[PDB]
Amino acid sequence: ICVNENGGCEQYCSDHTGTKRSCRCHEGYSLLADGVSCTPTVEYPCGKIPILEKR
Amino acid sequence: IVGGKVCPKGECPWQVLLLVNGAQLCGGTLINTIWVVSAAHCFDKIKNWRNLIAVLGEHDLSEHDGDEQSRRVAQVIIPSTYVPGTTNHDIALLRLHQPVVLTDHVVPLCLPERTFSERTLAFVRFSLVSGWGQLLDRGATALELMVLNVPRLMTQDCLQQSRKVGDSPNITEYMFCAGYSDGSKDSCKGDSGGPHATHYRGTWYLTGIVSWGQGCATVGHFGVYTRVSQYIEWLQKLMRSEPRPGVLLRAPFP
Ligand SMILES: *C[C@@](*)(O)[C@H](CCCNC(=N)N)NC(=O)CNC(=O)[C@H](CCC(=O)O)NS(=O)(=O)c1cccc2c(N(C)C)cccc12
Ligand SMILES: [Ca+2]
Repeated sequence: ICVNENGGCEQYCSDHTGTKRSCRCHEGYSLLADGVSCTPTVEYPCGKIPILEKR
Repeated sequence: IVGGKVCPKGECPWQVLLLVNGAQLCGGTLINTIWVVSAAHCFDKIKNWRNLIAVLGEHDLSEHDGDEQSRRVAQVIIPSTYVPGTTNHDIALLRLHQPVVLTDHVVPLCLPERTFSERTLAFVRFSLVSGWGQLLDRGATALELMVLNVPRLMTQDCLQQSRKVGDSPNITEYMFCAGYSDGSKDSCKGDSGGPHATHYRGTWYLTGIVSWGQGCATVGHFGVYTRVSQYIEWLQKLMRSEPRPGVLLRAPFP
């Protein structure tokens, strides 16, 4: 299911036996309780532009 | 960068500038506080490995504003499959002697997982390429970091859409084309090692490395980039290894 639309994951997706999918996040992020969204756990997470984020 | 625009200061925070004896060599991409991804062919002619410097937070080459951070390159790792003088497997992983300090102007680009990059990122049409390389084919380099948005093509569609020349390097699975064939926009000499960054749901990822092309923005041709997804595992494995004596290190690939 990861193959189809990133399995709904905001970042990384891992397939499991059956219709079980697990979303994961890059270092410096935590997976939200919705199981798909990633939120920064540090001041400067990768791939984010500060001057724009703060705007 | 040809036919692009100035990257507003701070909007290309992962962009790296590589210097050799103080002179402009190439660009690179920061992926964490001590690792930089660049292009292997940037080191073909280097003889004095101790004079290789990496500059983060750089924007305007004519002025020091305090956001710049310089680090000596402690190690340059290149895949064993890379052959000097050619363009296949054009990637290099660099270890800084000391970590850079993340700030508003110094931020790493996310190195994506292979699966994510192949079945998701690879399909995002447009991506940003940047550098202080030549503004024109056989032209002068830029004083301010330039950025350009370019569309990615299927190698197949790249092949039968480009003016077939001769002895022109083959487009392999370790590459991909991006840009325009109307001779208006493209990356250029000096931009090599620079990032081809792709956006996906609010975050940017490294999908390419400025690698090569026939001239710059040559009508009927596209810029060619190193397909990073093919090196994710190779990179992750090296970042987990202890440093070794000697700057240049050829590592087995796969
Ligand atoms: C490391 C870099 O800075 C640089 C980036 C160039 C990106 N170009 C574009 N986005 N269009 N990489 C290189 O310099 C790698 N080599 C080339 O791009 C090379 C140009 C040589 C030069 O003029 O200095 N082109 S190529 O690899 O397509 C190439 C290779 C071999 C022969 C070529 C010929 N021969 C037949 C004269 C013609 C055209 C290109 C050739
Ligand atoms: Ca400066």
